[PDB]
Amino acid sequence: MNIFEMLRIDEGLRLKIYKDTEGYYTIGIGHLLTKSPSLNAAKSELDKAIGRNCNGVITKDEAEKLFNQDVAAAVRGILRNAKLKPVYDSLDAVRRCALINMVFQMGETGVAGFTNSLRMLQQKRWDEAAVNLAKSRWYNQTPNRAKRVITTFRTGTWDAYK
Ligand SMILES: [Cl-]
Ligand SMILES: [Cl-]
Ligand SMILES: [K+]
Ligand code: NA
Repeated sequence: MNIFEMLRIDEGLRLKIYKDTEGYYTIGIGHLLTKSPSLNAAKSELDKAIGRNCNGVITKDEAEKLFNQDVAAAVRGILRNAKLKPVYDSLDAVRRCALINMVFQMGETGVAGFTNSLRMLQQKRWDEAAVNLAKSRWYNQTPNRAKRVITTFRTGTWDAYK
């Protein structure tokens, strides 16, 4: 298991524009297009992202390309963030994937606001961190996914994805 396989499980793969769990137009493997309620705006974002007139439809290779870019952007985001980078650097390879997963889903700024959870993770207080992480809108809105990510943080294993 690796970050690509992990996020592929959590995000799915859909080749037509669809609405994510927040009601936002998305495509591929969790590629957020826009928060605009306009499908035309989402179609314009898609064509810009792919570099052709897609009419709301892409290929798997195109989906995978956006996914590679988006995973990299999540990791870049962490490394450039003053609150996330020290936690990331303190973690093992498996728990780093849990943090990347959270940033992929909710963005750099949003995960950086989990100040108390991040401190617990830095302190390697894994059970305490797991408890704190669940006291969140994130957990309540996407509980099965949050439970998987939280188990990854608690254990440093892939048991929730195996
Ligand atoms: Cl709560
Ligand atoms: Cl869920
Ligand atoms: K297609
Ligand atoms: Na999704």
